[PDB]
Amino acid sequence: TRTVSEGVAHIHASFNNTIVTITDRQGNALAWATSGGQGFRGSRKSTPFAAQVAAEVAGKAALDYGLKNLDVLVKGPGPGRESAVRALGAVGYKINSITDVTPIPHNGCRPPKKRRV
Amino acid sequence: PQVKLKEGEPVDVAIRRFKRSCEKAGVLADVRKREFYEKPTQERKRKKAAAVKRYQKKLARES
Amino acid sequence: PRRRVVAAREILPDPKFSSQTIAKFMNHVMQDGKKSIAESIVYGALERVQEKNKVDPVEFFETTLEKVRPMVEVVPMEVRPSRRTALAMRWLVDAAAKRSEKTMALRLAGELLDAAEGKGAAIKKREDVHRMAEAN
RNA sequence: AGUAUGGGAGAGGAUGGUAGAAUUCCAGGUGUAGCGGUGAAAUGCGUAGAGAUCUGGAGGAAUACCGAUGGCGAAGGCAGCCAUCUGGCCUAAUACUGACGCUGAGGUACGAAAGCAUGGGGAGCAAACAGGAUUAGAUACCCUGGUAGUCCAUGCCGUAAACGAUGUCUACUAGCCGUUGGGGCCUUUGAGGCUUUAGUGGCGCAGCUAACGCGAUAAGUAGACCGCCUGGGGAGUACGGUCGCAAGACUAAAACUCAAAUGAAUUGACGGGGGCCCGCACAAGCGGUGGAGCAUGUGGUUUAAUUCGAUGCAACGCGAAGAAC
RNA sequence: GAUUGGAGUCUGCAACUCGACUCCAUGAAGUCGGAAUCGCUAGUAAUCGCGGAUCAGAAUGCCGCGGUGAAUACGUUCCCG
RNA sequence: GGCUAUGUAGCUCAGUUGGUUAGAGCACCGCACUCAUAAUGCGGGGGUCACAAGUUCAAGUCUCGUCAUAGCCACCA
Ligand SMILES: NCCC[C@H](N)CC(=O)NCCC[C@H](N)CC(=O)NCCC[C@H](N)CC(=O)N[C@@H]1[C@H](O)[C@@H](OC(N)=O)[C@@H](CO)O[C@H]1NC1=N[C@@H]2C(=O)NC[C@@H](O)[C@H]2N1
Repeated sequence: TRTVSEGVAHIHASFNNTIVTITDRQGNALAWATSGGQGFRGSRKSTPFAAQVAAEVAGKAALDYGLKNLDVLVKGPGPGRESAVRALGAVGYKINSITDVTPIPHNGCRPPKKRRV
Repeated sequence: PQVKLKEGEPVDVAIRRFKRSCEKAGVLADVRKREFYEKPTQERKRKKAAAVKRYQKKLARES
Repeated sequence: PRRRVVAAREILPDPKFSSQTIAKFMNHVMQDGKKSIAESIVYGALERVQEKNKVDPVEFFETTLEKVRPMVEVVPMEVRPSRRTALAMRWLVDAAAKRSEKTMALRLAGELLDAAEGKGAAIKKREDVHRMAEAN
């Protein structure tokens, strides 16, 4: 119902899953899709293809809200960031900027123990 | 990063300028380092090995 | 072959039309060394299409094979020119068998005639291939 | 050996304040089916609305980049920034005292982490513990949680592969290349080049060593003083004693038993160590087997006997190129 | 073209257990085969027939012979040695 | 007595008001993978969907009754 022209794309990429959230500016969410939603259960969540599918779904859903140019922010390591941002452009959006915003501590809290596998 | 994109820049080329920006920044290296806690003994050993390797590289490139 | 690169085999043109495309199509049709039966089938099909429409068999066969020829295969990948002709002949062979004419030569002539105007089962197979291809 | 005066570098120590990033929790806005986790899963969280995203609060702990084979400290150790109190070191030239030195049994001070006592604090992490996995079993490694503890104040404990496995002090013995803090000299406008000194590194002549290796930061050549060793186990154990709230620490045997236990280096073998290449090994193709009926061999079962061998690849149309007698 | 009923030939002292072949009758499963797995780089694979050793008789096995006669190899990631 | 809710393989949960044209997970047995094993992958077997009738072109799936069970309530010969 509400019409916005400019938007923000948030990509939450990890070694386990990829979450794509489309917001307007000021951070109010409009649409979201994840690799878990489009099948790809379990270990299949982390492949770049699943991230691409989720990004395509989220972009198509946001197109109903009807915005044409968006700014993407990538937060996190792992596969699917590049595939997801490519899929957003391939849907027909104009990307205005692309930057990394993963949080980095200035030596804050202690991380968990190292895995002995 | 803040990779702003020109009128004639394609989407793929913009993303490519992006991974170069982020690879130059090296944030993913910090993310890799942060995920598990490393003991001070292991950190000291790693830095000692790095210093030895750097000096060997300097000697090799000088002669 | 790891190190060695092997040259592609060169086959002789067919004795009748001196066409390596016809020779290779005959080789695809032939089973267990019955080149005589393969020749009978292929030459009967060409004679049938020639009497149906007064057009040079070589030109008709090459035009139809170009029409059926795929630029991509089937999960999309890319193919080389040789694979294009190989897959075109491969798909053209089966539909004639599933047709219902009394002889294989008549069946294959009918299949070629139907694929030339686009209402062929091989054409449908190519359509499946490319409507699969746009998936990626 | 020490004192006065000028100058310099430093995560040296103690007290207080303060800044930014991030994690967790709380409230709210958008919004809707998943999130999280693994080799794969599951336990767990979520339609009384999670995860994601934005704004605002609470609290604790630690200080990204700089960062360095760098620096400081007797050792243990010390890293955001600012102020206060405070120790040592380096460097120049004069002046001053005139052997005032070195080492050090007993003694005494400090002394990582864990642990203990009293009172606080508690974000994250995490012994014990609970559950889910894996496994023949799993008490573990993996996963989801989680208490002591890790933090502060005041005390105790006195041990570490507390290591350079190398006690402190002094003098002498080729050279070459780095780096940190200073002094001097020379070019000539500003940045370079020579030296000298105190640290910190890489090679290396002589010498030394069983060898590996050390080699002006000696494991070389000599001197002063202290500590320690005398085959492997029993054993840093027992009894006695000192200290400690306790855990325990320190001092420290014998009976008995074996003919070895060790260090360095050499050849081979092995590795669920690495690198390199080839092969119808995989890819690309064509045709088969596993399904049916029958032939033949084997296992098993049965039998009076179903004669004996061959058993992963490398046994199974194999010895047998031919059992009605 | 399995199985079964009936009738025969030959080898052999002797075809019940337990031979091969011929004729009449009968006419089973089977309509292309799951997970998986095998061979083959050219006169090869595939397909068609012919011969021999053993041997009185008893090959779909073994060892040979010729006829017709293909498809595909971009490459070394992956699997095996 | 009144109101409700259930009864599906060797063991369990679906399938729930029409054309249900009963499946899913563990038990097995056989096969495959392995140097040997698992897990896993494949195949086969293992119920006849509480019973009895009614409508209907469609009934485990709906309507009537008869069982077994569970929950709450009511019972002054
Ligand atoms: N005046 C007061 C000054 C005080 C200050 N301390 C200065 C000083 O006095 N120094 C004296 C030098 C003695 C040195 N500590 C002995 C030594 O160096 N090795 C011990 C002898 C073992 C053996 N015979 C040789 C050996 O195995 N070597 C290895 C080897 O080359 C290489 O290992 C591998 N896998 O290839 C390398 C990479 O790690 O490690 C070396 N090993 C090590 N390198 C380290 C190092 O130098 N130190 C600390 C420790 O970590 C050392 N171990």
